[PDB]
Amino acid sequence: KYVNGSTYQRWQFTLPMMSTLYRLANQLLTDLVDDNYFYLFDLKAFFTSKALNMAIPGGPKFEPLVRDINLQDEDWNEFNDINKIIIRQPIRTEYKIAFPYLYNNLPHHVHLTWYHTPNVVFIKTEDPDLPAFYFDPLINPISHR
Amino acid sequence: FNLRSGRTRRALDIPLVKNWYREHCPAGQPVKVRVSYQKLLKYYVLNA
Amino acid sequence: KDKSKELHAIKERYLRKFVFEWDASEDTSIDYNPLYKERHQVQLLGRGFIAGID
Amino acid sequence: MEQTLPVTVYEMDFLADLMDNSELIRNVTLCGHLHHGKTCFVDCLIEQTHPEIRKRYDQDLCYTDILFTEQERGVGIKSTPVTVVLPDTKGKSYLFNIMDTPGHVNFSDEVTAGLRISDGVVLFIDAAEGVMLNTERLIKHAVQERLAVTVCINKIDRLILELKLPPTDAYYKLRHIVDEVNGLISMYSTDENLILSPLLGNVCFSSSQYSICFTLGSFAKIYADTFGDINYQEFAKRLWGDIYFNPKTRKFTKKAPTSSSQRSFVEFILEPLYKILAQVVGDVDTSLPRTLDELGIHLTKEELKLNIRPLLRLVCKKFFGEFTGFVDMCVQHIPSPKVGAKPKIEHTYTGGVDSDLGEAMSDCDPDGPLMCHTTKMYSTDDGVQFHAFGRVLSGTIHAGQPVKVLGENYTLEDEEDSQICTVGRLWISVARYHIEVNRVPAGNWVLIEGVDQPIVKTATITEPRGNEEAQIFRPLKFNTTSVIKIAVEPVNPSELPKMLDGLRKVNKSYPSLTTKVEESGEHVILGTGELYLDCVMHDLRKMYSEIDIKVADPVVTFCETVVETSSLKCFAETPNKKNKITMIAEPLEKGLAEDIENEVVQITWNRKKLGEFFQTKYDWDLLAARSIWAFGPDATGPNILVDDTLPSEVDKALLGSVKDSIVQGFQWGTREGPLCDELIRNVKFKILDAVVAQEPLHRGGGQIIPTARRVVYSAFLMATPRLMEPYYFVEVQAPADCVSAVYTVLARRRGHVTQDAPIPGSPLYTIKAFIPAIDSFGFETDLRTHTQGQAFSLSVFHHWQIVPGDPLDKSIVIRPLEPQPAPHLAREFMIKTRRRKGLSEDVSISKFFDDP
Amino acid sequence: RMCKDLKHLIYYRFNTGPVGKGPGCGFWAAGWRVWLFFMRGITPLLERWLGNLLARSHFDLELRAAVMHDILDMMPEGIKQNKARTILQHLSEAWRCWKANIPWKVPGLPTPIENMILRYVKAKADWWTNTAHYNRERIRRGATVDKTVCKKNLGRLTRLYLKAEQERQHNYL
Amino acid sequence: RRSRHCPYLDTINRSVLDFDFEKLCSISLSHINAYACLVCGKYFQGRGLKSHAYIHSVQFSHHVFLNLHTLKFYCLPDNYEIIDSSLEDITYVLKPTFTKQQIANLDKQAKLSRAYDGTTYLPGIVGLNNIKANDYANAVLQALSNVPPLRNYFLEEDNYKNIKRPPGDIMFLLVQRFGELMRKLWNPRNFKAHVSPHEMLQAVVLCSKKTFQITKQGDGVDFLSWFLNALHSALGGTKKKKKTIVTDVFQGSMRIFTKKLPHPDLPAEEKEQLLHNDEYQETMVESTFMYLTLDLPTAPLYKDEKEQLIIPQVPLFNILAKFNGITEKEYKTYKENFLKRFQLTKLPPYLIFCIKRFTKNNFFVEKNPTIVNFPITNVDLREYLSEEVQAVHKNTTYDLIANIVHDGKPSEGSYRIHVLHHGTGKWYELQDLQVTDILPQMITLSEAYIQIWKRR
Amino acid sequence: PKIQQQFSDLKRKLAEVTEEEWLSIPEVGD
Ligand SMILES: O=P(O)(O)O[C@H]1[C@H](OP(=O)(O)O)[C@@H](OP(=O)(O)O)[C@H](OP(=O)(O)O)[C@@H](OP(=O)(O)O)[C@H]1OP(=O)(O)O
Ligand SMILES: Nc1nc2c(ncn2[C@@H]2O[C@H](COP(=O)(O)OP(=O)(O)OP(=O)(O)O)[C@@H](O)[C@H]2O)c(=O)[nH]1
Ligand SMILES: [Mg+2]
Ligand SMILES: [Zn+2]
Repeated sequence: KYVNGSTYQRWQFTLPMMSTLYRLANQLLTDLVDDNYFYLFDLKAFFTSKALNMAIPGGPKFEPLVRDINLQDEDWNEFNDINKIIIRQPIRTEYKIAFPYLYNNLPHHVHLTWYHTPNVVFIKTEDPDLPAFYFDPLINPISHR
Repeated sequence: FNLRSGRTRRALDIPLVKNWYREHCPAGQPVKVRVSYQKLLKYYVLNA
Repeated sequence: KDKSKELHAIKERYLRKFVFEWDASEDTSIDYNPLYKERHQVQLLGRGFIAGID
Repeated sequence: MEQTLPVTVYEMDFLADLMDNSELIRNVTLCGHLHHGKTCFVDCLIEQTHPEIRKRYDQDLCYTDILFTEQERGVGIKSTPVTVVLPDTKGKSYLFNIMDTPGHVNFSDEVTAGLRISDGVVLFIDAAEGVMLNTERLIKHAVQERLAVTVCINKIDRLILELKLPPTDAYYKLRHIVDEVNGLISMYSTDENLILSPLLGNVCFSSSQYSICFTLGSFAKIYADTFGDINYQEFAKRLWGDIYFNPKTRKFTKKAPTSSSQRSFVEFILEPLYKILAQVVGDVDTSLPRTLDELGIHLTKEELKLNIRPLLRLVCKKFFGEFTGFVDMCVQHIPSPKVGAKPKIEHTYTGGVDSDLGEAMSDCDPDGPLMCHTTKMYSTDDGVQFHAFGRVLSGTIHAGQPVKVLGENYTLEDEEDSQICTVGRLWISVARYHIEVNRVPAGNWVLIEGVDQPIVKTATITEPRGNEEAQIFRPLKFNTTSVIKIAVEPVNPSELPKMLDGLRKVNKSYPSLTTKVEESGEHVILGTGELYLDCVMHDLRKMYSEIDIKVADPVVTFCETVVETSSLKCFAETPNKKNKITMIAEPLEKGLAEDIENEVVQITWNRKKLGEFFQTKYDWDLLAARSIWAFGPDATGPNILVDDTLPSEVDKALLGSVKDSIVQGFQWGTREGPLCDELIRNVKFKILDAVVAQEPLHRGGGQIIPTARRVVYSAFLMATPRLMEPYYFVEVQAPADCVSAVYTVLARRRGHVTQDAPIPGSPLYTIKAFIPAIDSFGFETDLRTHTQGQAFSLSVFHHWQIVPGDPLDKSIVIRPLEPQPAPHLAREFMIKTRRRKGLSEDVSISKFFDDP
Repeated sequence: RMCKDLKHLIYYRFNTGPVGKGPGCGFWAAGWRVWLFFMRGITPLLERWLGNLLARSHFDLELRAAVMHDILDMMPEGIKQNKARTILQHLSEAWRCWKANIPWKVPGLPTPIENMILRYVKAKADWWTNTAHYNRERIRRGATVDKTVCKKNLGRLTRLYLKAEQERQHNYL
Repeated sequence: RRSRHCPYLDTINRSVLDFDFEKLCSISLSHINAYACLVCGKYFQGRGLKSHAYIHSVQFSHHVFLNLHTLKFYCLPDNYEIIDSSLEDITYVLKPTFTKQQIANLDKQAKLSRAYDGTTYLPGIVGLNNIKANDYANAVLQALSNVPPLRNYFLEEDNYKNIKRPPGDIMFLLVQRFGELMRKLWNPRNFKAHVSPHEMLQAVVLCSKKTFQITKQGDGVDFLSWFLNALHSALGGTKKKKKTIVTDVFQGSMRIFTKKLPHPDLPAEEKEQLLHNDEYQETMVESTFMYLTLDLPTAPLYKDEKEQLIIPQVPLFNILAKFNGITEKEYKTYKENFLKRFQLTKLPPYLIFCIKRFTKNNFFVEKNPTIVNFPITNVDLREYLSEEVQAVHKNTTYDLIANIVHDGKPSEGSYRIHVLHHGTGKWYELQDLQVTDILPQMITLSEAYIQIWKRR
Repeated sequence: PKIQQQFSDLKRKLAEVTEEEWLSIPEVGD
């Protein structure tokens, strides 16, 4: 009923079994309901950062994929004229990973990260004595009329 | 755990803590565990 | 130091032995920005918890 | 015919035959907020109409989002048209031209290119998130483009499987959403005949993850096919809205019986939907087959082995069936386009409905004079040839037929923006395949090959050798302003032509893209945000020009304004030394620039109504209010040219002799502006005096246009000039705990939070804020990184606000690579733009006088 | 290093709460995984080594030896104490005459042997030109060479520069 | 009505009128309705109000514009057409047109033409500009200029404009920009004595997909091979139209006689037993050539008594000993050595010899410095033909008309070309912009890389 | 290729020469 056979190849489980196995493995899982947590921290973000020779702060650091443009070897064109550049905030590493074609000259072998996925507003149920469909107090109230 | 049917995997093939260094390293950690998170991420990314 | 590293980040955007440990010079996450050092850890509606930690 | 098309439920001869009968066509734009379910809804309609095209189990087939950047980003970037044949609840098949538009607010322009060729709108609303930024903006832009508005409340499963609301409280959530859309439509429209309620069929409820789609009529027809004797339309009239069911009298009452009974929507619609979703996701093994037997659904043993989300999609595909409530809604509440031809011609045609061609375009007949209108250019993936996409409003395009494409600068007196192009091929554009047709009659959408050369943004295709009095359709008035400005050069200058070629191509692909070259030879792309320009830059480097391209830092375009009247009344004589013009520049009244820009006034009005507006609204004398010459750099621009020339001092016929050239010089002067060559805004230019030469070869043209620009510039500069910042309105969707984090992120970037309001019925908050657009670069990255992805922001252009500095302040030293403080930001913003523009280092107020 | 990484990953989640520092943490699946994935890769290396065990820069020298071997195979085998030294001196003499831009035509040499020496001289000529230019880019770039490499290189470049200069003079004529 | 009486026609200077480049607005990039300002040469889009030409006219007081497509002159900001015959040379420099009487008498032009600046030139003997590393393509394009029938094809746009293209076909840009360049090079009333080939080369860069760049020089034989094959591919209308002008001018038919040599490492009994196997017999794989590849014998590795130059030297007939039916050439691929004989069957009217200079040895690319001793006014190629053929070929005597010469190392090389001006008998060495008058006796002293010959 | 794989053609044509021409090979003293 629950596995393939003696070869132990395919399993099919009842959802109470999967629920209690999920509860027994609660300590090994982060209870994220999204991959929004991995914004600029997923694989694409790190492939991008490796391709741009940039290091995301919580992330890895590699050898340069391409030979870098030395910004003391480029020779003050009308393009990179620093008297034309309005500085408001420092354009971080994260902005060149987040928008690799806007903020990088030569984005090569670069990976467009996934944008927002919509925020999974899942209310974990603390009390099983509560109905499964229940207006939890995390939910903001709907003021009638 | 979002599955209810699946194919059986080797015990080698199940990294119990891969989605731990794939998180951001928690606050208040010393520097060696932070570089350990970043280098686990480095070889994760080099594998992928 | 962090204002110094901020303007350094601007100014550089535009202008045998078996070692068993990783160095602290291998580190990243040495940020100047207070939005990126103190990075508001997920309160998963106050009901989800980070893996492994007690 | 003659092409290899996928297997479909209909057949393409029936699609090509529904194309002819333009009563059975619905030109529909599916528009909404970002990720509110539109592409997955088109996926559901494609899976309904194509049996071999099926979504994968763990990953949603998009089937629009056919670009690589769309598949990698996950954000819809371009509008993809999909022409299906969808059956109605009564079983009647209607041809549906559906524009799946991007819901990201930066790509709002793309929605406008879909709103022009549509007769109706389905506004998609996340049932969890509710009404968001782009849902309000596309309500506004949909009722302002004179479109019929319907609502699909998508993602109702988030009320069930995420929020786990009670069915009464999720009914309150859906009712709050419908009330919010009704309030927005009553805000942006004086008419209240377009009330949106599901009782009317205007509101559809959906879950495009699980292929739920019902109106009240299509859910009532599930009862009508389950139980025979019930008439489902009368039932659908009772299903929503504080109507309770009395099961002892079997009658629907407005008074609640039992003091704990539910509404008809909760009892008959929401609780069955909850029980279906709860029996699938909770009790598949134990009690799904008996409830599936109760619903009439039998699944195969292979099908019950599925995971819970594909099993939900399958169970609701068998229960709800086809998406006939969507077709109910768009057939009853979106025009014909025979019916919708007359508001379309009244709104978007320049000749109006009263023309001899506007009449024949209101009739929408395929045997009429050809009046196609293309708003989108779709590149083939080799990048070389574009295909103009739009609707045939009269006549019939034919493949191989020579045709007269009129660009946006074609007027009937300036007939040079036309070109006779041979139409190569015609395609009925479904998203991942094109049905090549020999002809396309009126009312239908068409991809046209061969007319791509003489047009950049927007075309009116007519026929040659007739339609000599054929005018263009209006250019796309966009929802927002392309403000973010990036400079773009090739890494190797030798492949500049490829980049220039590619620049032309991104000018075709993105409808509100502005590619210009500044006077320094700097190539400049204007966009609506950083995701928009990231996709533009991706297409520029990868799709169109295969070369490497340096980007500059993103900067914004500024405006220029005045804050007080001009100190001395400024003057300029021509190089003849005749024709002195004497102007002052004073700031406009508050809200007047918003009135000229949002077409609350027009110079196309007569002098009586225009003078009556300016008298009754802004305390102008009728002396001044009957003396308005023009309206800023375009016909709807935020400046006014008034002549306060008394007829005693000036001959008024001699002044009307050069009114055209003074208006042209004023429009060019407000288009460039003397501070940093960026648009003058909110400035009233009063012509105080005007010497005019007597004979017409001494006035006019090459004398008085640059003289009028010089007196506009000097009158502007003697008034105290200020720069204006574009301000982005930022709607942040954060959790309740991340609100103070959003405040902290905004406080580092000059952003003022307007509001932090709870999303009612969701655990999230919306922080509405006003960031400057020069300070929004990496703001969403700052926000989503600092909040660990939990907060998410969409920022769209809202207004222009005066920069806190003074731009004509030589006292201010600016070290070149530092973030300047606020009280001289304008001095940083003026000269660097002037350096970018390449103009002189500083502009003096005496540069355009005659004394120096 | 990776296993130490996983130790730092595991311990600092293990040693939270009331658990302090100490030798009591054993969550061994991560490191055990890493060492098995190493065993995956070196299993066929050690297997190939046991299958092998438990069984049963100087192109002128190589080129000169190969061309000497190719003449010395096709000799009449009655003569190899006589002519194998003389044809080596003919090889070195043709190479000395190529390095000198002077005519090398031995009239008594038979034209297949002459054609093979010509071929040898062309192969050594192309190698010699290439190694002179390569060693010059090495020396000029700043790579560390000794006295005889520079001396040798300078002799090679002097003969190459005078071949180019003689070609320049004859192009002027 | 104020046409023929425009005041601003003195404001035109033809010294800035460069009509060699992309006809795009210099502000909006648009090819639609581009107008040259005749006061500064800069292109701007539109002739109406709020266009870039209008705003430019009032911004700079530059009050005369030429429609770059319609060839009609306009005064902006105030607008009217200009009808003046003195402006006709501006349109003729922008769009040179050649009548059939002007094409037939185009090679009978002994008198020099004057440019607008005081610089005499001959039409066709016109310098091509050097962008970074370009002289291979300037040399080949100057070689395909001064070929009369290919020129006469590309001087009338009507010869090639109406032929059918695929929808997404970039390869026809070579045909139309080659025709534009040919009309600019043979323009007898130019404004300067030199033509920038830059648009033609951007068509080359786009059509070869960054083969044959302008920043990096290629080989002239590779560029001529690709360019004749690409002109022949693109002048076929949505098919292989078998005879284009490139085939009608340059293509001949050779008859290759491939013979498989058995194997060298076998005994003699098996070696002559393999002769009856008929895999080791002669074939006839008769094909068509655009150009004949002439293989020089290698630089002789030693100087010799007789002549005292270090420069080796072959007659033309000794490297045209290949392509008679007697001389066999060894071909050597993996496992197999063939003995290819060649035999010219159809001799083209304009025969290209691509003399193979650069061969790669084991280490680098070496240029053969051998000087082909060719005559320039008579080669009877009658005896390189079968007697099955020599009754068909009435004229087989060829005169040299173009000689592309590569100078220098294979790395740091340059290209010049000695073109024979017809009408005169004078030969001109064009190295990209400079035009020297070279003597007829000095052509055969240079390293002939590519040669084009005319059948008379 | 290897070296004798380049010299194989000349080795096989070097097999052609007669033994009257083998000891009449001069030395380089001239
Ligand atoms: O990180 P390592 O260089 O490999 O050394 C660690 C580390 O000791 P240090 O802090 O002195 O470097 C651990 O201590 P903490 O990381 O917890 O501070 C300690 O673990 P415990 O103190 O919790 O026992 C562990 O010891 P072990 O791995 O044997 O459990 C020990 O490794 P060493 O045995 O190599 O010293
Ligand atoms: N819970 C839930 N999620 C859905 C539903 N419909 C779509 N989604 C998810 O929400 C995300 C929305 O993506 P799309 O629907 O493809 O995007 P869109 O709504 O067209 O908006 P754009 O990205 O601007 O094109 C997808 O990842 C879907 O997986 C739904 O009905 N319920
Ligand atoms: Mg979409
Ligand atoms: Zn000009």
